[PDB]
Amino acid sequence: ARKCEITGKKTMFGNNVPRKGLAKKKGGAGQHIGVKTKRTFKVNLINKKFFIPNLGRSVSIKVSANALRSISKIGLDAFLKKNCKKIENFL
Amino acid sequence: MKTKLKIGDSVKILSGKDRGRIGKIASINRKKNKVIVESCNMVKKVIKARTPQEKGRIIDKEAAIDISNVMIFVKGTSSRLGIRFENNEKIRYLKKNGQRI
Amino acid sequence: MKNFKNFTLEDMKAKRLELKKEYLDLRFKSVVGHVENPLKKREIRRDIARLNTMICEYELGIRKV
Amino acid sequence: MKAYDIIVSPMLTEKTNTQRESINVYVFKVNKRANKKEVGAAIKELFNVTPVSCNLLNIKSKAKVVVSRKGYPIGKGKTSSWKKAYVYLKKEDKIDIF
RNA sequence: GGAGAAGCAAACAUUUAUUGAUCCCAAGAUUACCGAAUGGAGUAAUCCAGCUAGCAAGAUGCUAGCUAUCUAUUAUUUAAAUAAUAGAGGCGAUACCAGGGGAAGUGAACCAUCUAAGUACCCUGAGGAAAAGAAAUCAAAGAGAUUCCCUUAGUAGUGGCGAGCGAAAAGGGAGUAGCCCAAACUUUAAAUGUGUCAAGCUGCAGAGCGUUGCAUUUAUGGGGUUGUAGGACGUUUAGGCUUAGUCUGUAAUAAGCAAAAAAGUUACAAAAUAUUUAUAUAGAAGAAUAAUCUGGAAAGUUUAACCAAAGAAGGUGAUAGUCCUGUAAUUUAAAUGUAAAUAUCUUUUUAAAAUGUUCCUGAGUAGGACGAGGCACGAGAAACCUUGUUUGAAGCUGGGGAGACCACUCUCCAAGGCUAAAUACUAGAAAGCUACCGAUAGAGAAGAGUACCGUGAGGGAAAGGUGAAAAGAACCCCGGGAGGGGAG
RNA sequence: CUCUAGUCUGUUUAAAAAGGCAGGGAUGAGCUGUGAAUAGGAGUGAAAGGCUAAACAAACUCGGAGAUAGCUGGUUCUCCC
RNA sequence: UUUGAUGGAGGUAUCAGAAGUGAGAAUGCAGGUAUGAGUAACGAAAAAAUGGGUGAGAUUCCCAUUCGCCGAAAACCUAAGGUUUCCUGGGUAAAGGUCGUCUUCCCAGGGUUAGUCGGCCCCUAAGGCAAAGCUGAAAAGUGUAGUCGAUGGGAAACGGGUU
RNA sequence: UAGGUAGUCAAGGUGCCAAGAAAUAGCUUCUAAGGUUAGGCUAUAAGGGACCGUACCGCAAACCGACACAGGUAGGUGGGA
Repeated sequence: ARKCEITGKKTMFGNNVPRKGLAKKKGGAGQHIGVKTKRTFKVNLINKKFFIPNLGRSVSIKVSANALRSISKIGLDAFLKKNCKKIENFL
Repeated sequence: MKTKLKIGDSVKILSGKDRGRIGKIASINRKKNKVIVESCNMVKKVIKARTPQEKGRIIDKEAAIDISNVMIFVKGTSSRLGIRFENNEKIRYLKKNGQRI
Repeated sequence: MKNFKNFTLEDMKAKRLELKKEYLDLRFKSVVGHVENPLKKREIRRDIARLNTMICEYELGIRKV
Repeated sequence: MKAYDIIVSPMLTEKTNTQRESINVYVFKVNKRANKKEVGAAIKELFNVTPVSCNLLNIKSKAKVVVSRKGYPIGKGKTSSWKKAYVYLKKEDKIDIF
């Protein structure tokens, strides 16, 4: 699914809320909610390739930009360990 | 169901047509809880016994009386029955006096 | 209910064979038309079932010789 | 399945009687799980004669209508289906038990 | 358990049973084929096989035993591939629980915000309960986990300030229980990186220049778990010893052995016992009425008793405490299930308080910005909590919360994981109760999801009563029977 | 073999769309058998708001549901003020 | 509330309490029975007649001799479907638009025999399912290797007799 | 004897454009890993036929229309004038 294969992020369902009028913190008399509809917020998965010198080959994973940022911060092996997944589950 | 009367005993009929007439128990239908006393509750019945046409006839036979309507009667006495344990034997005795049946 | 409660394993096997003879012949005579004791069929069938359990208990070792 | 669970019982009917008298054919009720080969083997073991051939039929169950204690249809009951065997012997062969 | 039995019902024959049947309870055996159906397939109850063994084996023969998928763990270069085990698949409960998705008929006398409502329904997961749970909590009181009742209170607030929606704390009860990790250092290594001089070890010394030097991950034993306490340092200590605190023997501590306690309900795990007249699944015993009258029949009338830890309720030819089955109070267990208690066994402590130094104490986390959701609270000055898109810290000389925000002050310690009871539920099994129904009522159904209707999903009826006992009308007469007239 | 102009019968019909006279096509945009495919705000449609199990300007079954009605109907013994 | 007849086993006075507490109508619901009425109809304008037989009973059943109708059928043989309706013996509660000894109705028994027919099986079309791969809150959606799927393609028989 | 139709020869012949199933089966043939009585082939005598359906109606009082219904129901036979 649109699911980060590392963390488990998935799309989040919510509303779509139009508003008419001017907020009181802008001098307006207020705002009014219109007709709410249903909508979905989608994770932006990236089909990234990580080259692993440890076995000299590239592994492709579905990760979100957030997980990519965290991998750049901490290191792929440690991040996989923290989320209790192993590189051999991919490939 | 469970009962304390044995086939072959001699019983006195408490109620019905045959007051106090004393007869032997011939059979016990414990599905219906009824008992057949010899020469008691004596009814006339017709039988063809089969469809071919030699003859049919009227015979006399006893009808099943309910269990509750008889009571054990031994040596000139009728009474309820209790049971006792002696000599590793579930034996029966008369509640009125307490003797070997 | 006949009494085999002392028989040995192979004696029971022989009993089973000749009882199966008896049952087959009894069925044949019943179809041919007159058999005085129809319930003999039920009796023989129950005997055979007894033998089957008792043999089975021999192999299973529940009942030891 | 031993050769005794195969053969159930013969059939004594007008048709089978004339057939047996004329062309030496024997008809049996057999078990529904038998087939040609073990019916032949069973015939051999039982009557010590080998049949030339065997034919088998599946007789369907006859339906009856069930009526209440008063009497009026409340459902469809049915007999048990069964299997019939025609057994063909050599012209000198015979089966005696009949 | 004791004399009948061959189901729910007898008929009419024919056997079984005192050599202890039928029946009841427990264990076991058999257990066709289909169905998660799983050797492949398929129109579910039926075809097609492979491999091994047995049938004279063999020509589309028969009987047995294996060969489906997924997850986790190892035998591997966990991937490919098998192999090894362990656990899952489906159903039930037209109930309860958690998570995900989520309406509308309606109300607002229209209607769009709002309401109905996180209801109906769908989907994924479990359990005997689930969920939640041992404060980065409440809230201005000094309380001390979670959950469920009573109140606060229809109050505080909230709302096209319209309809409506609607707290929690305090205080009163039910029930009670608190713990385990990560890290700090350190122990046995493996693997991966990296290295040739002081890289190691309590400090005197000789040895010693690599006890792999050190790191990273995995596995393993110790160590420890919190209003900043805990490690290394500081001595008293340190049971006493044996090993070593890189090597040997000395001042100086650890790895093992005496001395004790807790535990399968969290707090390590796995059982086996006996033991408990504990209990559940069969049973045993169980009290004390005669006469009279009417009547087809007595239990009823009448006159007298007798039992009662038993006058609950049914049946018996009319209304029975003493006729039967039972009821009160007692009690049966070889076998099996479940409970406790006892030891067996298992694990743990092989010590505690004592002062400051450096180290550790959960990171893409707290928080910020934007778009949404949950808070009773609809953006409103909008706190708090969850989150998608982004940005991003402090490291106790710290950080969170206290309904915008700031200061001071007060409380608490997040980004790790567990936990019984009070609670909710009864399709059901056992024992009962009823100002509940008595056949158009009560479950749709006293005979039923049947008859019947629809291609299908599905919809769905009607029909109880002879008598106390068949004692079911022998026989005769009219009539083809049916039906009736006599006799019984 | 396939369809139904015109007309009549039928019209509490033999038939929940037929029957009797007849008529159009009939080597093709033909007719038909046996399977399969497309499903409800969707399908299909030589296009009629036609058809989708005899009902279609949004099928049927179950559930929300005892939906909502300012509308219509019904609401059971007696006497006294 | 008193008495007769029927009935053959349960009811009731006073006080107090509680309601599924009083029906003539909702084109109400269910059952029974009137009315129209012994009236319309008895399902196509192919057609019947006599004699004999059976039998309690015959316009209707059986047989015989005539007549009439269909005859690119209203004949014969296989499908699709039905499921004992098939044959023999027996029966007339009901069902048959009348009658009935009759029947496709009821009861009992009997009846379906395959190496060559049609399947199964070996093949594929339309199409379904589908490890992997890919995509989706979930259920699932696409989809290759594979496997199913006749209305098709594949070894083999004809004539006569018999119940 | 003579005539002679519907089949069949015929998936033929001759024209035409709208350019007219698939198969891993059957038949024939080629070989790899392999085999050289291990077989395959030609005969010849000996025996092995799987499992299921088989009645009856099938232009109709037995199927589809609630019916003993003037309707519908594929295909092969279709005498004589």
